[PDB]
Amino acid sequence: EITCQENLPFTCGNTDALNSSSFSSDFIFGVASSAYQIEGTIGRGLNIWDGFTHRYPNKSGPDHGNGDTTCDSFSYWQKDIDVLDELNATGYRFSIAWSRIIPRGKRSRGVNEKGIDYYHGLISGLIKKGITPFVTLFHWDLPQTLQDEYEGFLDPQIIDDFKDYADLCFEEFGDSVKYWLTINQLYSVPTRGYGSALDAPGRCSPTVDPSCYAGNSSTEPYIVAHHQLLAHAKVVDLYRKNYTHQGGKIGPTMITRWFLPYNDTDRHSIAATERMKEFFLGWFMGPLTNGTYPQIMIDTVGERLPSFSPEESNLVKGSYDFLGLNYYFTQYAQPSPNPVNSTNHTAMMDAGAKLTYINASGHYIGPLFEKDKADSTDNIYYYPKGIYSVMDYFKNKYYNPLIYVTENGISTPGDENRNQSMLDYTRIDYLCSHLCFLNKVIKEKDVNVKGYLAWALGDNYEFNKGFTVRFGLSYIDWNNVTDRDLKKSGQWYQSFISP
Amino acid sequence: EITCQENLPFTCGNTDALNSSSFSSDFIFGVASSAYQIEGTIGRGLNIWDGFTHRYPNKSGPDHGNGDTTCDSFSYWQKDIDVLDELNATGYRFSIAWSRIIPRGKRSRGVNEKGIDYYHGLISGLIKKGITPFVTLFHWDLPQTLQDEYEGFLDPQIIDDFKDYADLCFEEFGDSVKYWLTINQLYSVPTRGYGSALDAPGRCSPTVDPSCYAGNSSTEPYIVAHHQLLAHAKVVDLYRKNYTHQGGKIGPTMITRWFLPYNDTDRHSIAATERMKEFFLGWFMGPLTNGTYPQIMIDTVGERLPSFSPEESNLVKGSYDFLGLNYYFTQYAQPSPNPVNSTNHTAMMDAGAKLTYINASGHYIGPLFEKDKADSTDNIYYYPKGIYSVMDYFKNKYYNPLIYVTENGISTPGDENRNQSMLDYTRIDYLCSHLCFLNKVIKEKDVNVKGYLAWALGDNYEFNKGFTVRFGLSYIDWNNVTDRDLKKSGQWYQSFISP
Ligand SMILES: *[C@@H]1O[C@H](CO)[C@@H](O[C@@H]2O[C@H](CO)[C@@H](O[C@@H]3O[C@H](CO[C@H]4O[C@H](CO)[C@@H](O)[C@H](O)[C@@H]4O)[C@@H](O)[C@H](O[C@H]4O[C@H](CO)[C@@H](O)[C@H](O)[C@@H]4O)[C@@H]3O[C@@H]3OC[C@@H](O)[C@H](O)[C@H]3O)[C@H](O)[C@H]2NC(C)=O)[C@H](O[C@@H]2O[C@@H](C)[C@@H](O)[C@@H](O)[C@@H]2O)[C@H]1NC(C)=O
Ligand SMILES: *[C@@H]1O[C@H](CO)[C@@H](O[C@@H]2O[C@H](CO)[C@@H](O[C@@H]3O[C@H](CO[C@H]4O[C@H](CO)[C@@H](O)[C@H](O)[C@@H]4O)[C@@H](O)[C@H](O[C@H]4O[C@H](CO)[C@@H](O)[C@H](O)[C@@H]4O)[C@@H]3O[C@@H]3OC[C@@H](O)[C@H](O)[C@H]3O)[C@H](O)[C@H]2NC(C)=O)[C@H](O[C@@H]2O[C@@H](C)[C@@H](O)[C@@H](O)[C@@H]2O)[C@H]1NC(C)=O
Ligand SMILES: *[C@@H]1O[C@H](CO)[C@@H](O[C@@H]2O[C@H](CO)[C@@H](O[C@@H]3O[C@H](CO)[C@@H](O)[C@H](O)[C@@H]3O[C@@H]3OC[C@@H](O)[C@H](O)[C@H]3O)[C@H](O)[C@H]2NC(C)=O)[C@H](O[C@@H]2O[C@@H](C)[C@@H](O)[C@@H](O)[C@@H]2O)[C@H]1NC(C)=O
Ligand SMILES: *[C@@H]1O[C@H](CO)[C@@H](O[C@@H]2O[C@H](CO)[C@@H](O[C@@H]3O[C@H](CO)[C@@H](O)[C@H](O)[C@@H]3O[C@@H]3OC[C@@H](O)[C@H](O)[C@H]3O)[C@H](O)[C@H]2NC(C)=O)[C@H](O[C@@H]2O[C@@H](C)[C@@H](O)[C@@H](O)[C@@H]2O)[C@H]1NC(C)=O
Ligand SMILES: *[C@@H]1O[C@H](CO)[C@@H](O[C@@H]2O[C@H](CO)[C@@H](O)[C@H](O)[C@H]2NC(C)=O)[C@H](O)[C@H]1NC(C)=O
Ligand SMILES: *[C@@H]1O[C@H](CO)[C@@H](O[C@@H]2O[C@H](CO)[C@@H](O)[C@H](O)[C@H]2NC(C)=O)[C@H](O)[C@H]1NC(C)=O
Ligand SMILES: *[C@@H]1O[C@H](CO)[C@@H](O)[C@H](O)[C@H]1NC(C)=O
Ligand SMILES: *[C@@H]1O[C@H](CO)[C@@H](O)[C@H](O)[C@H]1NC(C)=O
Ligand SMILES: *[C@@H]1O[C@H](CO)[C@@H](O)[C@H](O)[C@H]1NC(C)=O
Ligand SMILES: *[C@@H]1O[C@H](CO)[C@@H](O)[C@H](O)[C@H]1NC(C)=O
Ligand SMILES: *[C@@H]1O[C@H](CO)[C@@H](O)[C@H](O)[C@H]1NC(C)=O
Ligand SMILES: *[C@@H]1O[C@H](CO)[C@@H](O)[C@H](O)[C@H]1NC(C)=O
Ligand SMILES: *[C@@H]1O[C@H](CO)[C@@H](O)[C@H](O)[C@H]1NC(C)=O
Ligand SMILES: *[C@@H]1O[C@H](CO)[C@@H](O)[C@H](O)[C@H]1NC(C)=O
Ligand SMILES: *[C@@H]1O[C@H](CO)[C@@H](O)[C@H](O)[C@H]1NC(C)=O
Ligand SMILES: *[C@@H]1O[C@H](CO)[C@@H](O)[C@H](O)[C@H]1NC(C)=O
Ligand SMILES: *[C@@H]1O[C@H](CO)[C@@H](O)[C@H](O)[C@H]1NC(C)=O
Ligand SMILES: *[C@@H]1O[C@H](CO)[C@@H](O)[C@H](O)[C@H]1NC(C)=O
Ligand SMILES: OC[C@@H]1[C@@H](O)[C@H](O)[C@@H](O)c2nnnn21
Ligand SMILES: OC[C@@H]1[C@@H](O)[C@H](O)[C@@H](O)c2nnnn21
Ligand SMILES: [Zn+2]
Repeated sequence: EITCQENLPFTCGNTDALNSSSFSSDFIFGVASSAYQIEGTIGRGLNIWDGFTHRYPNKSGPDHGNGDTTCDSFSYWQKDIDVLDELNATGYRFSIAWSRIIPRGKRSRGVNEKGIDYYHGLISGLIKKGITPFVTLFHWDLPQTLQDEYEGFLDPQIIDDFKDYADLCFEEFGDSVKYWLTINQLYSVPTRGYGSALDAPGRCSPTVDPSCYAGNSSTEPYIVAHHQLLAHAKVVDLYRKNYTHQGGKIGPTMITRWFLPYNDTDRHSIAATERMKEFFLGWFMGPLTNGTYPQIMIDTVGERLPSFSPEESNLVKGSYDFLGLNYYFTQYAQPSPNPVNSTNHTAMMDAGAKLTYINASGHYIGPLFEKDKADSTDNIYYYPKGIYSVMDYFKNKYYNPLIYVTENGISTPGDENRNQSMLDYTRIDYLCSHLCFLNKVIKEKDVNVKGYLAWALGDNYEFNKGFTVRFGLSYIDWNNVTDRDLKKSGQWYQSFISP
Repeated sequence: EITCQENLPFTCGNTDALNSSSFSSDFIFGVASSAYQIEGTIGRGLNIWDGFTHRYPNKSGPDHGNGDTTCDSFSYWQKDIDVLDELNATGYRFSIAWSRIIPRGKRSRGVNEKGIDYYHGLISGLIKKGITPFVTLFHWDLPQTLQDEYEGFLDPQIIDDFKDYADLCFEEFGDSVKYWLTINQLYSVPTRGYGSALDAPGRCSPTVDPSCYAGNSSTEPYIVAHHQLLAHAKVVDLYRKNYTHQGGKIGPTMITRWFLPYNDTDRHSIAATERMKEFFLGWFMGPLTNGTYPQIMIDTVGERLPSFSPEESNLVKGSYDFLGLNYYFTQYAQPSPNPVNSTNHTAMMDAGAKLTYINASGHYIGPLFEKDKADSTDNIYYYPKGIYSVMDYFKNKYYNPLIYVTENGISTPGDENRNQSMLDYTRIDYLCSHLCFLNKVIKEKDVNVKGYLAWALGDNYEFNKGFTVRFGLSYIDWNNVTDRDLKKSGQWYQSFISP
């Protein structure tokens, strides 16, 4: 019988009590990254994260930091491999920058052979060290030209441009890559990119954020989400019909959260919590497992929710061999009004829920996850049991999928000096506490989870935060980015992997 | 009788001997800038100077510097006005960033109202201080989307997109702006952007520079130059047919140089020198005054030289109310082979001339203009009499045009500390020596020159050099860019203007 801790102090950092041998022998352990966050702009075209961070510098991070040079994994990809080799990792999730291999967006405009060679060398070097690549096609870095020609995922033209890009990736790299992810965290661009405008491309309703160049927070998240699903599904059909000889697997990435009632004896809070599961997870998982959006979304969102044609429904339903599930935290849910006629209405309001980390009796859900120095009541807190609840729910609600946990991690402040930053015991505690619950749900619920990739390999440009926070299991000095030095957490993870 | 010095020491920094009263009362004096170099990316889309400096950082400058933030004239435009007001300048040449007012390139995709407001406020503030704007529509910063859709000026699609952009500028700003420049230095993009790939977009033949993403140095300069001429001319026709009510004037900008024979008693060197005038100046001035390219270009360049249709010839011929002539230096010319079959052939080789600053008897043409620390034999030297020779030649060869000198200036090294940088006596000497000769050619040759705008208002991002050189008459601290402090040269120019 497995017992896992939910509150500090944690004791799961002792590899005598929790280690890779606690899991099945075939289980994959590694780390994750994304191309905008680590490579730098050298050698690639420009994408909407370049555009957004340059046009709206105060949304790039408090430091106005961006991905221009970052940790220079363009130059230092071998040093990334060396971290993975030091860890004895068996998996690495990275993304391909579309703008590196097709700078002009549309494949017929030509490819960047040198860009293709960069990924070929990375892939070869990973395989040579026994590391299985998990490759994300699209981690948000859409070529700027596509955004400017047709507003990117706002238009159905994205579908064919994404498909041609993916086809190029399968053709060039699929002989060696056997695990593909389509779109990172389906929820994120619709809501953050086209709802709140926290993220590229930065569209919203005028009264939501007067800085947005265009948009409609009430409608565009749904359009974008629908096109993401169709683009994803077209790519999965291409993969499975034209690249079956490669013997690989493909899936989307979901951002997952658990949700608990703000007040667990209040029917209204309980209802809000179930609405959140449908609006946050089901928005994408309903289409992926059934070809339709959740009924509560159909009912609430009304004419703002696009329909799938019968052909589209069939394409989207079942369009995965596995799911990449990212998990960071859990929220309490309580009712909230949905003012659809308000000029500042957003799609996120349609769930009719307000989300917190503190429940009605004042209980904070778990340890600190992210401090917000401008407003401490907005701090995020984590909840290790949430990974168990999420995986259990996916097995039960969504037809017992094959799952890889494709991100899980925690930041530490960029104001810490190097010594404090390397003594990242808070990261050991976060990682180990989640891994305890992940082992527990695999054993107790028989969820088909076959790997775990912690966020992040190294310190990088963090979307929305610049270099003001660090997520790496290895430290990078921003004054000289060559080295990636294992932190206490990297050292711990090394021992967890090879106890 | 006016006597001007050609060699150090100069004595023209004494405003008792040379000042604005030396010129006609209506003569305009000021300074110049360009949008990529001064504004920063905040509030605008991305352009090919963003793209080029990010994809090829070692071509942006030795420091890998770029225009991301630069002197932040987006924020500090009023401080630019204050410099001009301190100088008692009567003119200011600046450029409009296409990506600031139409981030998506094509006007039908929408305009950036806030971008338009930025130029409205600058224009209003200049006029309120009695400063005449001279506005460049296109100082090289093409929206990246246009380069990625159709390779920008490589394709005839540029013509209509440039025309719609210019129409927007005339409509929004032409009530107040009465002097417009179309394309900065017609020679520069074809040769540097598509020939040597020193400049955005960075296209060339593979063996010229293996880093270029695509191109053909032998053909593309001519295509690009031809499209620039047609785009320019379409804009001038639009201006003169649809905006005649505004009572303004429009013209192109030329980069001018003088050329002297490397050996002035060698017929081959003399012939190379005349070929250089045709290939460097006539490439554009032949079309602008006659609707045709120079005969030597027709003969040499052959099938690589595009033809104008009769309609196009008519559009281009006479397509200026004035010429903006930029002038920095003069070269000696000697014969050089033109290996048209070589894989590394460039359009610049077609002139059949090698250019130097030292003549056959070892004479350096004038004082140091730019030191090249990697190779001192490649230092540039200036030649004050060259501005007299250029203006004289334009009057005689090109039908007595109205001229404004739209750039003239010199750098000092970015390795100098602030005190050395502020004691920029070398810049006083360069500026005054050219102004002496400019007054001399107006008086002796009756060239219709009506203003002079020194490069640059302030220190900025220098194309190809980053922040490793400074051109300003006012100093900017890169650690805190708010202030623009008049250097010795700015102080001198203040006294020259108001002696
Ligand atoms: C899994 O996918 C299944 C589909 O493959 C989902 O089942 C569908 O659920 C639909 C409701 O979402 C249901 O459609 C309704 O059909 C009513 C019946 O119509 C038939 O007879 C009519 C009946 O009187 C007639 O007009 C029709 O022409 C048909 O003959 C019908 O009115 C409903 O429409 C109203 O409601 C929808 C909102 O739901 C409005 O958009 C619409 O304007 C109208 O006001 C609805 O019809 C659907 O209307 C929209 C149109 O685009 C659709 O094509 C039309 O179908 C549908 O019958 C079933 N299909 C079957 C095959 O069962 C299933 O839904 C879950 O399970 C069903 C039983 C129900 O409980 C749903 O609430 C649950 O979500 C999906 N499962 C999951 C878990 O999502
Ligand atoms: C100012 O613009 C003026 C034009 O508005 C320039 O004058 C033109 O100069 C052209 C040479 O560049 C000259 O064209 C030549 O015409 C020859 C005569 O053709 C007529 O009779 C033929 C004659 O036997 C016949 O085939 C034709 O159909 C006509 O009836 C002719 O062969 C020349 O073509 C050969 O040379 C050109 C290269 O120059 C090759 O490209 C071509 O394949 C061929 O091998 C040339 O014909 C032109 O050929 C190219 C085609 O695209 C053109 O349309 C065709 O015209 C033309 O006659 C005159 N036009 C007139 C009205 O004078 C003027 O040029 C300068 O002055 C002229 C006198 C001459 O000295 C030029 O060298 C000077 O540059 C321009 N001024 C300046 C300063 O540039
Ligand atoms: C978790 O949710 C539960 C269920 O909603 C909360 O319990 C409910 O709390 C209500 C107050 O928020 C109680 O109603 C009040 O009852 C007294 C007694 O008559 C009355 O004077 C109040 O006016 C009020 O009555 C309501 O007035 C509005 C009407 O529309 C409604 O019909 C009336 O009920 C309600 O009785 C109680 N329900 C139950 C089943 O206990 C619970 O609130 C916490 O516990 C309750 C017992 C009370 O001590 C609250 O102070 C305390 O907040 C909530 N838990 C938390 C921690 O918020
Ligand atoms: C400026 O250009 C002028 C004109 O080209 C240079 O003067 C010419 O310089 C040539 C040498 O580069 C002289 O030719 C040589 O003459 C001696 C006497 O016969 C002979 O032994 C050489 O072989 C050579 O002769 C040529 O050989 C190649 C044949 O194809 C050609 O037909 C022969 O002429 C040439 O006489 C002279 N021309 C004139 C009109 O003086 C001039 O060069 C400078 O001055 C000349 C006089 C000489 O002192 C050169 O050393 C010196 O460089 C050049 N000025 C400079 C500074 O380069
Ligand atoms: C968001 O786009 C929607 C749909 O075009 C706009 O909502 C409509 O508002 C128009 C004008 O009020 C109404 O006539 C329709 O009834 C509404 N349709 C629905 C589906 O709500 C909405 O105003 C736009 N929001 C913004 C801020 O522009
Ligand atoms: C530059 O483009 C030109 C024109 O397409 C190429 O020149 C031709 O070379 C082809 C193959 O040799 C020849 O058949 C033609 O005779 C040439 N045409 C002319 C106008 O020269 C040239 O090879 C390309 N250069 C590069 C480096 O690609
Ligand atoms: C691994 O952890 C398991 C408990 O899950 C323990 O039985 C085993 O001894 C540990 N392995 C090592 C080498 O410590
Ligand atoms: C941030 O920048 C935008 C311009 O993009 C401006 O609208 C906003 O007020 C600035 N934010 C703050 C907090 O100053
Ligand atoms: C498969 O590849 C062929 C050949 O390139 C293509 O034409 C066919 O339409 C593709 N199939 C997809 C997505 O099924
Ligand atoms: C608009 O929403 C903001 C936050 O979503 C809120 O502060 C404000 O009350 C809302 N305004 C109206 C008019 O509803
Ligand atoms: C930068 O870091 C690398 C790796 O430690 C080191 O080899 C190189 O000397 C360092 N350079 C400087 C300037 O610190
Ligand atoms: C690598 O992991 C494998 C599999 O558990 C183990 O046999 C090997 O000893 C480990 N290597 C190191 C250096 O830890
Ligand atoms: C201006 O220079 C002229 C010579 O060009 C001289 O006559 C005049 O005195 C000078 N003006 C002043 C105020 O020094
Ligand atoms: C500069 O960068 C390019 C890649 O854009 C590379 O080809 C070239 O060798 C580098 N230059 C030097 C001098 O190292
Ligand atoms: C003039 O403006 C009209 C109306 O917008 C336009 O349709 C006409 O073609 C334009 N003319 C040019 C460049 O002459
Ligand atoms: C190519 O040109 C370069 C410089 O233009 C020169 O060094 C070289 O000799 C040329 N090569 C050939 C094969 O002509
Ligand atoms: C930056 O320069 C401006 C102008 O001199 C000054 O007001 C401001 O205090 C300076 N800030 C710093 C941090 O130096
Ligand atoms: C400005 O220049 C005008 C025109 O020459 C002159 O009358 C006025 O005194 C000058 N102002 C200053 C402050 O120099
Ligand atoms: O914020 C940490 C990380 C980001 O760095 C990843 O790019 C993104 O996929 C994500 N989503 N949720 N949390 N994360
Ligand atoms: O190098 C100094 C300046 C550049 O800063 C200008 O942008 C450009 O128009 C130019 N051309 N020649 N010299 N210059
Ligand atoms: Zn940048």
